[PDB]
Amino acid sequence: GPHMATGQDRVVALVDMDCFFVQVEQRQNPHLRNKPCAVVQYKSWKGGGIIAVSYEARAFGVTRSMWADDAKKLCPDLLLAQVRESRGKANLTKYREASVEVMEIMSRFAVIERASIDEAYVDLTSAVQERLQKLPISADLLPSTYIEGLPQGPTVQKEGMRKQGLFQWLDSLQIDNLTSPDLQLTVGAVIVEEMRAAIERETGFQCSAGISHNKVLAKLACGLNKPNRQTLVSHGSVPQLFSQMPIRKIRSLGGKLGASVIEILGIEYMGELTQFTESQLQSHFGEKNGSWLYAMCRGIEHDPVKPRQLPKTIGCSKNFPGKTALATREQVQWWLLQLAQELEERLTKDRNDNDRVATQLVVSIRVQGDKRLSSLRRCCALTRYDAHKMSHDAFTVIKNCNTSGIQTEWSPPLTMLFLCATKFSAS
DNA sequence: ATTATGACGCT
DNA sequence: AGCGTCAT
Ligand SMILES: Nc1ncnc2c1ncn2[C@H]1C[C@H](O)[C@@H](CO[P@](O)(=S)OP(=O)(O)OP(=O)(O)O)O1
Ligand SMILES: [Ca+2]
Repeated sequence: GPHMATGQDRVVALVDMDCFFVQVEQRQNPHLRNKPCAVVQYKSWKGGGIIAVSYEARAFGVTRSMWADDAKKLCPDLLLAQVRESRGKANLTKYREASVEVMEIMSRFAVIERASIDEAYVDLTSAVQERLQKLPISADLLPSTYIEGLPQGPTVQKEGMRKQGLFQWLDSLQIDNLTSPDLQLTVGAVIVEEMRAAIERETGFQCSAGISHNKVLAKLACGLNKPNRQTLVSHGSVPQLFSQMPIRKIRSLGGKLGASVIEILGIEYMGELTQFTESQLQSHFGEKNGSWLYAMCRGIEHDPVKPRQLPKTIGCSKNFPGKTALATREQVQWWLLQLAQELEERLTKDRNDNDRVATQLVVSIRVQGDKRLSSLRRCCALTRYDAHKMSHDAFTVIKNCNTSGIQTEWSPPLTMLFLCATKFSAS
């Protein structure tokens, strides 16, 4: 009771851009706005692989990982934008630069953790304290906010439902104590409305957001009312929310571990985890995972928002599927050079922008016949930002992977090359 | 023949 | 270090 931690100490938000590469292309090309459209990379094999889909196109069943030719079967009027090709490969610079636009705006409000190209966590605990001292919260301050779990108790069109939930929530708020976690989340949501308004004003991009007491709940919250809306998941909302929430929906449980939780414990939903002792969960899933699961199923998580706005690595990779697999030494060296020249370009820009230098080069390849995504990974020193040097260095660290007796040929053929700059130091 | 990324845990 | 897992 009196000593029972409730994980209500922080206000954390997760901001997730909607259909982000699509929005980047729609900003650039007005003709794509408010249309079923997708972003595709390459075009020769089956029309290209889809990596992003507008919500209009999702209504037809178009998804990521679909070939454009097949998506066209579902949606004949589907519009497509192609990822830039440079030096023979897809080049994601446009989307990395758009990401920086959003991340810099978010950083005006609080220190962010860059989670992916279009997602960032923010710890709003301090900003909420400040806003609290400056002030009753009007519904007008929360025009795109859902309160998860509401309305409840004794019209039915979506905006009506949203407002009815929001009204129940605000009506229940004890606003006179500056210590109420629910009030803190609410003020957090007011700030996120402001952040999201600024992102849209200043970039043209819309996004969704979750507000809760930790990163995992904020992330879960965010997805509950995509797109262009934000969702508040209170501590009190967790038992009902988790009672029907498949374990795989929770960040880090969407893979083998999550499947093992389901299989070993014979459960389906996050809420069912509460019936196990911490020691029981540790016994099955290890010390760290077990403690993490015990707290998480009660809505409690302690992973901090890390103050990191920049990626920790800068990498360049290309697959050579089917019989495009690299079988000659000339081929291997040409493509290592292409990758190295892109890497050099991005590295030089990074050093100018961000006052840092990578010190380690990681070289990864895949060989035809291997089932793993990476067959072999070797590091060497990265001492100069020089593409010819990096490509030569990469070749020497992998050249003995060639089982071919003659060194004019490469065997078994390479189906992936990967160069990654790591271990940055200030400069 | 999804591809091109990127963070973090394990030993 | 090199490899595996999990995620955009
Ligand atoms: N598997 C994969 N390969 C390549 N690029 C990807 C992949 N997944 C996502 N992305 C890119 C393209 C996306 O626009 C961008 C962000 O991914 P996410 O957030 S999973 O999806 P979005 O396109 O932003 O739609 P959504 O967030 O509104 O659901 O990363
Ligand atoms: Ca997104």
